[PDB]
Amino acid sequence: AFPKVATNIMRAWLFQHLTHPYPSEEQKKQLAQDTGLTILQVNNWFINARRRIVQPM
Amino acid sequence: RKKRIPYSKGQLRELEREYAANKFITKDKRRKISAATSLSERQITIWFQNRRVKEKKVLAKVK
DNA sequence: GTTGACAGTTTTACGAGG
DNA sequence: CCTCGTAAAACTGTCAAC
Repeated sequence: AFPKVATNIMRAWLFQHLTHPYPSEEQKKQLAQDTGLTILQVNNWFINARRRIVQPM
Repeated sequence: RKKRIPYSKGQLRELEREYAANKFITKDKRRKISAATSLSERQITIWFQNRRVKEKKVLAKVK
């Protein structure tokens, strides 16, 4: 598991931007900062999130 | 370069709809598509260019 | 029952060269 | 504006490790 705080942050971002859930490169710097995850990890999270959470909506 | 943007399924659905009618776009339809999709005339010129690329490699065929 | 990861693939976006 | 090769952001299929 990722740390739960890193999840919450990205999920809160994800749901805030449901209609276009694609962070800008700058936004990825920031989420990776706040989470302590790497930029790859943030990218993989949103890839997996988009097909695992968004598309069902 | 300014980061690429995946098109909505509503958008894509439109293109293919017209691409199925003919594989090269006219200037009038390019305008109507652009209005319909909220996409630049350039973006759809390039989309059709890339769409034909894909079809040309579905010539496969001996598989 | 989910989840993070990644090799392999598809999708936007450009310039080269015509 | 076409066909082309190229890049690189995002997706697909997959699976051990939760």
